[PDB]
Amino acid sequence: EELFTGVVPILVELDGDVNGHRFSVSGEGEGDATYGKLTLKLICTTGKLPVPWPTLVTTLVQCFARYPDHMKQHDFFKSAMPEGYVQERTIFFKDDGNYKTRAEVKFEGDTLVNRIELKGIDFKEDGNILGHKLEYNGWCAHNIYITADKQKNGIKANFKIRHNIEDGGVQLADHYQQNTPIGDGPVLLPDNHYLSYCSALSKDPNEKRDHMVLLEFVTAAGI
Repeated sequence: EELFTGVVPILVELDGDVNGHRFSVSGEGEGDATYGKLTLKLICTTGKLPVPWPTLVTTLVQCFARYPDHMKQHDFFKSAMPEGYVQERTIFFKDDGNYKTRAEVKFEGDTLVNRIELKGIDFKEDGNILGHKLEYNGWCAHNIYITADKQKNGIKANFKIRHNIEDGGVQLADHYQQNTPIGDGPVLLPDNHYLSYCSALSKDPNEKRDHMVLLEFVTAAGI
């Protein structure tokens, strides 16, 4: 909570497996919650990424959302720290397979760490995902609605991501998310609100490995 008043270093580690095609992603960057901003460089450490980068954006630290002063009491993400939280999602790609993910987001020393496992199943081998037919593209801007889940002492959200297909359509990725604290210390359970997200992608022209530069700008609102 007081842990996020300056610039905090980030490590991200993902182990994945989609229809038996395995991969790893290693990331580093910085979060600055005062300005609701995140900067990440993400590298596929196993060579070629077998899914499109934009399908992993949401998976690859909502504790860096700017909650304005008048809504600080509704910030579940920071309040669970330093022990952290588990973030789980299922992502259903319309007419194709799904991902399930489990992440732990917590401090390890001074570094905020997001460690993730992802399993994907029932993908078509020449679908939009395993066939790499999605444009390289984040989303700016859109809202994600957060609600308390009092029974699990956490939060929930569901939202749609729209991936542009090379030909001209859209591939829908329907997200269902739950977050639960890792510790047993008291957490802030929020009233209904939303996060406004602007995400943008780039490439580092000096990096030869398969990678993504991810920038996010996030502000809470709605109370």
